[PDB]
Amino acid sequence: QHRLDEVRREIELAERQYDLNRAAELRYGELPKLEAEVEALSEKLRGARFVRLEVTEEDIAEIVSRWTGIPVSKLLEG
Amino acid sequence: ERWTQAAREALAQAQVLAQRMKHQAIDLPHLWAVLLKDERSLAWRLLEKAGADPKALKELQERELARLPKVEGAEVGQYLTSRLSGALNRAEGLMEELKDRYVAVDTLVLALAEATPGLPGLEALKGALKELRGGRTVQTEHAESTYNALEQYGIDLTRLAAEGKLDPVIGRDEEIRRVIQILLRRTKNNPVLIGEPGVGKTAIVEGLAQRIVKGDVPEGLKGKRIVSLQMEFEERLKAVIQEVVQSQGEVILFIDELKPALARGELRLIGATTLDEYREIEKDPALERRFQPVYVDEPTVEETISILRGLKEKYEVHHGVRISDSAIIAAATLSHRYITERRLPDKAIDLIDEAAARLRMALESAPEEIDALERKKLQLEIEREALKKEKDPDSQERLKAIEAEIAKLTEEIAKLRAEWEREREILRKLREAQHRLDEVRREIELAERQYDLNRAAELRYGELPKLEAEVEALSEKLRGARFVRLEVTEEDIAEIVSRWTGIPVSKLLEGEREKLLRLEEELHKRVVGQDEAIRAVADAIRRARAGLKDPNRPIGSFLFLGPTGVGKTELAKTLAATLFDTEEAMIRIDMTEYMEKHAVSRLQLTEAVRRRPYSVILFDEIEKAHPDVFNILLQILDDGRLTDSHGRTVDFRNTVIILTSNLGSPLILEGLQKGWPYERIRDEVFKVLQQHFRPEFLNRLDEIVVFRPLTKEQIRQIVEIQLSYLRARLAEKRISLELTEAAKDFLAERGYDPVFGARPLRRVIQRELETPLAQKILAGEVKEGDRVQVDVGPAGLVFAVPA
Amino acid sequence: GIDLTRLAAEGKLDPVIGRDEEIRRVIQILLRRTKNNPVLIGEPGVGKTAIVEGLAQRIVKGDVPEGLKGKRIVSLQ
Ligand SMILES: Nc1ncnc2c1ncn2[C@@H]1O[C@H](COP(=O)(O)OP(=O)(O)NP(=O)(O)O)[C@@H](O)[C@H]1O
Ligand SMILES: Nc1ncnc2c1ncn2[C@@H]1O[C@H](COP(=O)(O)OP(=O)(O)NP(=O)(O)O)[C@@H](O)[C@H]1O
Ligand SMILES: Nc1ncnc2c1ncn2[C@@H]1O[C@H](COP(=O)(O)OP(=O)(O)NP(=O)(O)O)[C@@H](O)[C@H]1O
Ligand SMILES: [Pt+2]
Ligand SMILES: [Pt+2]
Ligand SMILES: [Pt+2]
Ligand SMILES: [Pt+2]
Ligand SMILES: [Pt+2]
Ligand SMILES: [Pt+2]
Ligand SMILES: [Pt+2]
Ligand SMILES: [Pt+2]
Repeated sequence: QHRLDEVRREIELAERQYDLNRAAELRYGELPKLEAEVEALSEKLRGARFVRLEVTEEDIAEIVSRWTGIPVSKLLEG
Repeated sequence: ERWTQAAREALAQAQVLAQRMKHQAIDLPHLWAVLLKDERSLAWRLLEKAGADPKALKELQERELARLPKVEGAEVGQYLTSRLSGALNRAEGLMEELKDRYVAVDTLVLALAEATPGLPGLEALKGALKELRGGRTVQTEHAESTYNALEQYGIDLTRLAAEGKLDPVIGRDEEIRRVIQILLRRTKNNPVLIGEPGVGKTAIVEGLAQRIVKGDVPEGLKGKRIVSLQMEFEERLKAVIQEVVQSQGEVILFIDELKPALARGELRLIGATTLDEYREIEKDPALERRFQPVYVDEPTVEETISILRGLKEKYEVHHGVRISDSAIIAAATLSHRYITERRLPDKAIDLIDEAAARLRMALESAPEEIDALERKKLQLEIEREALKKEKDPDSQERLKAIEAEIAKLTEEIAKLRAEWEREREILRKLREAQHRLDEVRREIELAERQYDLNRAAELRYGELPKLEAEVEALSEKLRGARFVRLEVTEEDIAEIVSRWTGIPVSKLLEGEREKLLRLEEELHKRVVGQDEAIRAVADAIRRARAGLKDPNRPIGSFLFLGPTGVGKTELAKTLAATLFDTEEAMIRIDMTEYMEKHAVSRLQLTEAVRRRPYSVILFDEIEKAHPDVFNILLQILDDGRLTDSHGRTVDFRNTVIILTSNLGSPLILEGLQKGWPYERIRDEVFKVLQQHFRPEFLNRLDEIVVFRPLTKEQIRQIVEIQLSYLRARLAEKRISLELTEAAKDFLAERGYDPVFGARPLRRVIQRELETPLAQKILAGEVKEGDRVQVDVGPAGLVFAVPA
Repeated sequence: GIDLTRLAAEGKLDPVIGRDEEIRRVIQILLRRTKNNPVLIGEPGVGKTAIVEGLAQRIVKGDVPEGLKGKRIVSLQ
């Protein structure tokens, strides 16, 4: 994730004005490998023993319920 | 050319002093007396910083003035003492010993310092002078020996005018002249400008400023200087006020929005404030006894148009744009008719400035076609990279190659891009010209002051001619621009106007003329039937404009008679919208409620009208009103004006007055059943009216329209137009709504009622159709884009989503 | 003072999104001759500063028209 953000900081560092010919240009099609790893990887990480990673509605609804009342409704109830 | 304004004014000051005290020879003591005003006075600072105490100097100097012989008429300020002249000329010799191109006030102090026995020598003097700033003498902006309370807390408008910094005030001869007058009246010489925000009060003042600099102003103000004060606080305030009096009326103070100073007739002041803000000051006699109100009324559209045309130059110079007269007229008209907030002078300009600014970014921004090609490329681009993946040297190769090929489009991305810079070039040039032409205008005017006809000559004739043709040349050189438009037009105006209101489609497009002619159409798009009503109202309004009626009356006044819920309020609403581009232009007075202190509760009316001149005013059940109201009303119908509680009358000349009642309803209906001649009905109904309304009233009515019952067809037609909003509101979800004639008929049926009219229709359509349709949508039966089919059933409507 | 346009240059600023209209309006105002000093009026937390720093980023990208193309925005402290 850190290797991808800095790169997104560099792709704009070239299209901004200079050296668009060198690297920054269109590694835009080779980087999905990262977006391919972080996924097939997180999937792997999905488990127990505190592999905590995903932040979901329940999580949100909970901290929200903590300031109000009952996720059973806040959430569920559509 | 001469001496810097500073020193220049100092001399005039001394001169006027000589006169005041009735002296014959303008000697040094005079110059001292005026130079040594405050501890803050430069002459004081520089002198004290060199070893001598100014106070004693000023003290002893005034003593001499007091010991001077009193001459008379042609002997007053008769000449300059040898000493003074000598020093004055010696000041020039010093302005040379210093790169300073002019003779500043400090260099003048040295001279006098030399010329006067008992105080510091040039050694310590030039020192002190130097030890202050250490700069040169060439002031125009942010430059001026700022040690004076006025220079330190006030903007010299007469100076900005002198240098030609102030914008052209135009079209206010009276007000100005009036002020010119009041500024010479002994009793009350301090004129205060009373007016609404945005009307151009300040303009009047700065306008006056310009005249003074041109000598356009009479005697007694010919050399005056106007200083605008811009606010321990009182510590400095006093330092200012007490410094203006020492100038001896040679400096007029202008307070944008102190009493004892006036209690000496030594503090000449020009004010500016709100109405009541002046009425509050109309509570302290010490003031209102020496103040002369000058109510600056909001300019008219024509005037506003003139004013805009005045600044036309200036603005388009700064935006490097071209503001067509067309756009100017729009800015004035559209604002005066649909911008309820600010008042004319201002808002009209803001519109133009807002317009130009907008368009200016557009010009200096990348065109459309380019941005277009920019994407089309990136499209094929991402395809390339993704097209050169997985081998398959037969289907991805030829493509990968002919892809880069098609990527040749990059040529246009440069060709057009060249045609753009090309235009921008022409443009960068034109903007320059405008700048010259502007500089050249200040240039000339500056000559028609120094009388240096020399310069002024070649400028006005030769210079201005070319520049004016050069710019007009390039302007025209862009009559065609695939990527440029230096013009500011109505659309541009209408747009920024629409941005503050609603729909450019109308704001723009439709002109009063076009609008008034299609009036009957527009109205019928929302009001079914009641043709007689529409025509009458339409004709009245048309007859209104065109100028065939007393200007001191409402655009049109009517009395809607007939059944209930068959058009009246609708037409009133629709009229407001179609005529004034918004249903917000309506103002209702549910008379059936104002049965108490009515009169008082409307001077509310005046206010609504006050803020929205162009509006429809609807009075429900007029007969229920009490004689008291009819007076306010009648007063509207005549002279088209009204005096509110406070006093300031409100203008109703731009309003349409609709009055409803059911007085003739029964008889009107009866006349329709027995089917007797319309004329027989109108006359029969009129008699009734003559029994509840003062003839003065019935006679001042533009028309007495009679609404009639609706026909089954109309009712259906209403159902249709009623459905429209539903269709529309649903369209936001791509949902279509097709109904059976049976369904429509049903609604028409349940919707209309003999006594209630088409009032029920809404509730009905709501319950019979909307409620059910709602449940289906929430339940999911009706999704996005579906084409809901509605047909009749045993006791209501039924829905069906096609397969 | 913090130089926003600087941070925007080095991709230091957070990606401000969805406020083109407000930015454009700010841009427009700066070009005016009568009133060129735009003030952002809004409730706390709405993203007023984002509008500004958003504008900052555009300047660094040349996304802004002429006359501001090279300008530098400094947030007084
Ligand atoms: N007679 C005029 N000729 C040219 N421009 C004018 C004129 N009157 C007003 N304006 C313009 O309108 C704006 C406000 O003018 P101003 O004279 O200050 O009026 P105001 O009603 O006093 N507002 P304020 O001083 O802010 O309370 C400025 O942009 C002026 O240039
Ligand atoms: N001629 C018409 N064309 C279109 N809609 C109409 C027409 N006449 C009546 N209506 C409908 O009926 C309702 C009120 O019509 P309107 O002409 O304002 O009557 P009314 O006299 O003002 N009723 P009220 O103010 O309740 O006593 C609205 O829902 C209209 O849509
Ligand atoms: N358009 C945006 N893009 C990204 N983050 C935003 C955006 N708008 C607001 N925020 C977030 O909101 C917080 C404040 O943003 P900021 O631009 O300083 O707005 P503000 O409303 O002006 N705050 P304040 O000065 O306290 O009234 C930060 O945590 C931001 O992440
Ligand atoms: Pt005196
Ligand atoms: Pt002289
Ligand atoms: Pt724009
Ligand atoms: Pt052409
Ligand atoms: Pt209304
Ligand atoms: Pt009433
Ligand atoms: Pt009543
Ligand atoms: Pt832009």
